[PDB]
Amino acid sequence: NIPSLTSFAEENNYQYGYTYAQQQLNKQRQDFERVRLRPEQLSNIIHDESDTISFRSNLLKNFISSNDAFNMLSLTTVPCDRIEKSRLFSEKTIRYLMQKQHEMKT
Amino acid sequence: IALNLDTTVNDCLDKLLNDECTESTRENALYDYYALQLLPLQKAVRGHVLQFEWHQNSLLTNTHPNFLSK
Amino acid sequence: FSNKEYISRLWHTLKYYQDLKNTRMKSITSTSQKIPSASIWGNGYSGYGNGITNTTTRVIPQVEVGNRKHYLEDKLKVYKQAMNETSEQLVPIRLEFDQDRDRFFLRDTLLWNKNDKLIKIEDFVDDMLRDYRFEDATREQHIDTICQSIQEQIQEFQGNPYIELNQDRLGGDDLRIRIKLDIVVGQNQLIDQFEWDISNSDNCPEEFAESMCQELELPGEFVTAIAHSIREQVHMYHKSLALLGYNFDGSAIEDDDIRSRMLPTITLDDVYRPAAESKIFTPNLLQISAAELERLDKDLPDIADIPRTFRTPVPSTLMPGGVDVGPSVESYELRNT
Amino acid sequence: LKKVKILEQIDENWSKEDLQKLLKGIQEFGADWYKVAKNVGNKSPEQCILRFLQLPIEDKFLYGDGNGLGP
Amino acid sequence: NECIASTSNALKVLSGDEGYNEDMVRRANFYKENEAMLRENIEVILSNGRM
Amino acid sequence: YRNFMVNSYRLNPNEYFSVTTARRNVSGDAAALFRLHKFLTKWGLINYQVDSKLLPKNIEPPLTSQYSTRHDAPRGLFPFESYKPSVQLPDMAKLKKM
Amino acid sequence: GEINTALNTLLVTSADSNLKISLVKYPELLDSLAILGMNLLSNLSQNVVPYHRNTSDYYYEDQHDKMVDKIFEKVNNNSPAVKQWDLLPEPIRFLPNQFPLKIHRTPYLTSLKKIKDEIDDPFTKINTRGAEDPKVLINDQLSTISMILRNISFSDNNSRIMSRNFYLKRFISDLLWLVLIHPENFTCNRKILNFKKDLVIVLSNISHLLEIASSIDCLLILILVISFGQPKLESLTFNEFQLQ
Repeated sequence: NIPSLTSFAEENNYQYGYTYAQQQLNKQRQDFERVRLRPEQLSNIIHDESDTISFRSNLLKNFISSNDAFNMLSLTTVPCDRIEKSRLFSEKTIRYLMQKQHEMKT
Repeated sequence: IALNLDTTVNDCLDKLLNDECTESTRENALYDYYALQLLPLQKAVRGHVLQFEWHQNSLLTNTHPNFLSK
Repeated sequence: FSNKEYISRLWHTLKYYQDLKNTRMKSITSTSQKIPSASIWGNGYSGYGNGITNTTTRVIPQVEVGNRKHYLEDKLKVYKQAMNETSEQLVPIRLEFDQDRDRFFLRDTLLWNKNDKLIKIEDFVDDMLRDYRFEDATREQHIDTICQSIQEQIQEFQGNPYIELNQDRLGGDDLRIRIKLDIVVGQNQLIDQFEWDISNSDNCPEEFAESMCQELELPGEFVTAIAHSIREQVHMYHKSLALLGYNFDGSAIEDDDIRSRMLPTITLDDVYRPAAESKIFTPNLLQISAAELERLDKDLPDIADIPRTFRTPVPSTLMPGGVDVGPSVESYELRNT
Repeated sequence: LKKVKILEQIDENWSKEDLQKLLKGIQEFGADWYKVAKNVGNKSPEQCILRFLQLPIEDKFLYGDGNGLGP
Repeated sequence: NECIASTSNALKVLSGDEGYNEDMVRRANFYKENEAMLRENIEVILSNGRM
Repeated sequence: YRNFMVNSYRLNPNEYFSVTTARRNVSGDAAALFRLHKFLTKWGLINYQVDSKLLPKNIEPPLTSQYSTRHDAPRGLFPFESYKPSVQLPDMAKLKKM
Repeated sequence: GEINTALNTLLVTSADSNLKISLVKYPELLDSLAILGMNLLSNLSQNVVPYHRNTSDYYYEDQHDKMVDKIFEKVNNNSPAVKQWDLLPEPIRFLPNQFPLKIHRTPYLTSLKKIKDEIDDPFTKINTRGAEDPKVLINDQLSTISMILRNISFSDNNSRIMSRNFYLKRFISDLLWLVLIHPENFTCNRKILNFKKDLVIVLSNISHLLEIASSIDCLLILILVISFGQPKLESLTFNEFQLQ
């Protein structure tokens, strides 16, 4: 097949109305461009991450994540002088930067 | 709201039922009674038009954001 | 308003919509078994123009009225023509065919805009033949013959000459011509003559035809026949003037067949016509019977042969001048036993 | 008392007699708007339905004019 | 005010309910600022014969 | 022209109001009258009920019917609510005071 | 309502893949879709609200005597000009509002992260509904138009009918300007990705017969195709896109 560019012309094709070579080329045209342009009627209809995203699950997760983070704010009756600060380094990041600074003189 | 509405209905009923009240405020209470008994019919027609107005703007990509096209 | 009521409300809402979906599925399986049941939504259309909607979910592109596909415009050539729209130049068009050398009769007369490049003429002729209720074998009784006749008749139309083209003297000239007309509609025949200045541009034939049919109370075929007769005879005098090289500004008419058809100058004395000469210039609406109607049914431009306007009647119920075939005034079907 | 003065909606397209005939017609015939506009006269049924929608009946029993009602 | 108005609205969508705000459409100035769409919808419902 | 065509169709809607009768009854060129008639019949309004058919019979399932509506139905739309009266005795005193 | 119930009944049928919508049998539906998408793109860049205007919506509701009627305004107390308008308005360029300030070249993955950070927001307005806002109504009409137009173009006859249709080429050259140069009018950030995600699909099926109209469209095609993929931080400025 792989019919033509002349078979795609408007003269050899039907229009809103109101030969043999044309009716032979339009067989191969409609037999080529209906196995090429047909959509996939099976799975892999996900196509990406941002099509199977769920508004209901994210809305439920945000309803939980706002409620518990607001219960963290108001109901935690620890005064501001008593809120102890967290460490800016870990127990492993403080070992690796003692190791690499020891090995930095090479 | 419902108790104040019932009290106003029973108050605009009494203003016309007696005969010592003047006719300038005897027929005005009558039409105020008419307008108060016509309230849930107004709610029905008002609800109907607004339900059709809401159905004007349902477009299947608001309610269905996970529509698979092709 | 607590939790134990707010979930019991949602159970007495989901169980409603599950029964609603059962109804929706049953009303689908009913129509799939060729039983016309109603749905949650109403029945969509009726038989009026658009198709019956309560069906098995096909795609029906453009369910036609009668047997014709809807006319799809261009909407760009319409604006390309309607903005470059200087003049009109209406064309009188005559169609005559007989049972000999042709099969159809088709005695319709129409105006046509010469500057109109929008409508294809073969499409209008094909619409006209469908309006005359010709069956679908209408190409061996060609649409091409009528299309070629109308294509020839608009090519010969030389237009309104230099009386409109180059100069336009306000008031025109003394060129008053003797218009005669002879129109047959139903069984009435309008016979009337008058005078018409062919040298004036602001002479409106249609505004005079409506004026005459106002006074005589004519049906309306005479409205579109009188104006067509004026447009016909004025054009067939303008063509005979232009083919003899008239040079339309300076008059100097200088001929013998014409200048004898033209009328002389009205003096002070001739502002009243003689009495025996007056009885020609008056409209007579004669009535004719079947014998005369059968006699009329068979029988450089020649300005002596002024044709008559007989028309084959359109198959129309209400309109005067057309036969009453087809769908009736009453809406019946007559299923008998 | 805080009574709803319903006949003060006498804006120039309508009138007090028109509102009275409107209310008496809707009390006569329930929601058949052709008979209602027939009883009123000189007005289309759409204007009757619109003026029946736009009546301030229950606004003088609600809380606010137009701070806020809150939750 | 955005934490409250996006919490009750976060409950309306998750419950499945829909529609206008009940306390907004209960007054009379709603049907005076929306005077345009009501003259359309009243004619549409009346001419189709559903009013 | 438009009022003539629309008034002339609505005297007998079962008849296809052709272009040729409109051309024969009002004075004008055939192109503009043909374009106006095709525009008019494009939007319904004329030749919309030439060949009308009858819908036979509707076997109606429940809840798909006129007067098939119940107070027990859920108001998904129709945003006006019916609210539960709270009968509590301190709230009774509050309602008596307010 | 007549627009929305036509758009929804087109969107259900066009995505069905068992009911064919052929334009050989009817080629004026596509012109209605494209002219509607043109006129919605026009009053979105100017923030005009259609469908509920308080204007009258009706036009002029109502020889040798025009000089007589001129002096009739004299002895009672005792020629109109031409009009000009077009079928379609300006493409969206040559408007006084629309002048380019920043070509929005956002990549694919940053658009995905912006979508996932807008959905997973506490004060999100991604579901504010249709009847509560007219701008989201215009955007959800345009998204339906784009889903319909990407659904129609999977047929052998529609792909060569849509190829011309001057209306569709003008609508494509009209939306591709708005989604790349001034995307500030689209409400959500998923609609801006979804317009690029079906414009490329509808241009994948057409382009074997497409003749590009203007050079600005030929540049915006390049920028749209470039906008898929991940760049780096001369050399090759595009890290390889792994097809997982």
